[PDB]
Amino acid sequence: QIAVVGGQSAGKSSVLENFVGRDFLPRVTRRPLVLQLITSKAEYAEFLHCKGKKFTDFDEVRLEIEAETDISSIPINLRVYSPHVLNLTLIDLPGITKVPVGDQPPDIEYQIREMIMQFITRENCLILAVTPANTDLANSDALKLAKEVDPQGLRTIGVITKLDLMDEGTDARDVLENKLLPLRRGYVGVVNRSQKDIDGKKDIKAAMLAERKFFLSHPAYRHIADRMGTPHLQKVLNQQLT
Amino acid sequence: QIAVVGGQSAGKSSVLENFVGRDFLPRTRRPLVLQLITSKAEYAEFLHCKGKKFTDFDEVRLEIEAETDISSIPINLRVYSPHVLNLTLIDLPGITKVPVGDQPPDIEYQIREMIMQFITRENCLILAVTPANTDLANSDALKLAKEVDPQGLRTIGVITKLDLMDEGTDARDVLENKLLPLRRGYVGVVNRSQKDIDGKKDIKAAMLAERKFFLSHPAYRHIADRMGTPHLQKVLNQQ
Ligand SMILES: Nc1nc2c(ncn2[C@@H]2O[C@H](COP(=O)(O)OP(=O)(O)O)[C@@H](O)[C@H]2O)c(=O)[nH]1
Ligand SMILES: Nc1nc2c(ncn2[C@@H]2O[C@H](COP(=O)(O)OP(=O)(O)O)[C@@H](O)[C@H]2O)c(=O)[nH]1
Repeated sequence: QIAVVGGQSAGKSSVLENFVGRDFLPRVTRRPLVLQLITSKAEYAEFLHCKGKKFTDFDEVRLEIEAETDISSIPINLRVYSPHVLNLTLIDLPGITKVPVGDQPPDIEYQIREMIMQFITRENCLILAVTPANTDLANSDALKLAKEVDPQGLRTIGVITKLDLMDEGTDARDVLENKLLPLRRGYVGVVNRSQKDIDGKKDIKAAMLAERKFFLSHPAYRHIADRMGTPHLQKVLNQQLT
Repeated sequence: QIAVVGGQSAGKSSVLENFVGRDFLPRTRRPLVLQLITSKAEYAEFLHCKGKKFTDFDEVRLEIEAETDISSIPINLRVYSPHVLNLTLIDLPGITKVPVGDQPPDIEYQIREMIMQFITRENCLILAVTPANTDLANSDALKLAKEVDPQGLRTIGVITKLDLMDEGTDARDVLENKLLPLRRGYVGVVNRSQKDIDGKKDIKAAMLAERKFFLSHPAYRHIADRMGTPHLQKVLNQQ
């Protein structure tokens, strides 16, 4: 199992969608989603609670995730069979917050922390510490929770998103070179679709080429471009289980 | 007094430079007590250098750097200027969550305790600083401000990096006090970027770009007279 841990809007769901090749997640996560990816000739999806029913429409998978959510600790089990995926089990976890919004409980931070802790305390669970690049890495809730249960970094891979959203005159070179805050497995830089790209109905195919172009064109990341991007992250997660 | 609270790199020190009207801070370890005094003559005074009047703000930066070397004892600085209002600012170190290099393992809680020393004081106005390119529900500043001021009686929300927001996004619901309502509402600011600091861009030029940003933004246009740092200075003055 691979748990996606980070603050709210870190880019966790976008990472999962890139691994599928189809848009199927709602845009926020209230329950943990156990997403099993299975390499198959036939492309379809099925829910644990929705036995027998196969889904060929990924918009209907999203509506079913939305229907089942309507925070809670009981997980939603989803299996996607696809020729484009690897054999990996990922857990979409709700994002860590600090202040409750609307009719949310006041201890929501400590409930989401408790929920994540049930998954990441297990020795065979690999932690994907997702942190946006346009935030200070020392302030990462993802790294703090990962160091708590895994101090040595034996099962921690740092994920740096929103690298295209960094302020002019800055880069995350020292972070991505594993220098500012070293991890045993290091960091993998990713560039997901912006809010505009999603509303503009941009493909996951067009996202990956723009992502590869970004790392090859950036002067601060060009020298490490083959250690970057979502395909390399999928490769590293596969290389451990295989 | 006014305590500037946030996570690291939130844009706290930038507020102090916009209030002063001159770039003067090195690029927080120790707290900074910046007392602003409206004066005809423009100069800066340090308590430890009792007597010396500083006229070169690049020499004020060199002294802040030299005196700093985390600790709770603050560097006390007075800035006499015709463009400032009679206010005291507490530039508190930004809270982090993971120790970097030789920093103590309990650094986060060490910073929190030091911030708590100031924000537990009843006649201390809390300036909750949150960048716009981060989710407001994740605000370290707002959590800490709500821990000592649950009613929001002495909390003013400050939103930085509105120019760094993703394409197809805005903080209108935040600045309209709808997402996370605060009694005293929110003030949006546009500070010097990292290129602007490196390129030594003037504060006057940065305050002019901040003004044109709110006047131009189709999502902040209607509230432009409630936005910007000169308005934030005016709000902290009235109180
Ligand atoms: N520009 C840019 N936007 C991103 C990136 N990753 C996520 N986003 C945007 O940030 C918001 C949050 O992304 P999401 O994956 O839903 O975050 P989650 O709550 O952690 O699952 C969405 O509006 C995304 O379009 C990125 O790498 N670059
Ligand atoms: N583009 C942009 N950059 C900002 C803004 N506010 C702060 N920054 C940058 O963010 C970094 C941290 O700013 P700083 O004032 O030192 O934050 P502090 O550590 O909280 O005191 C600096 O490189 C600033 O240039 C803003 O509104 N817009």
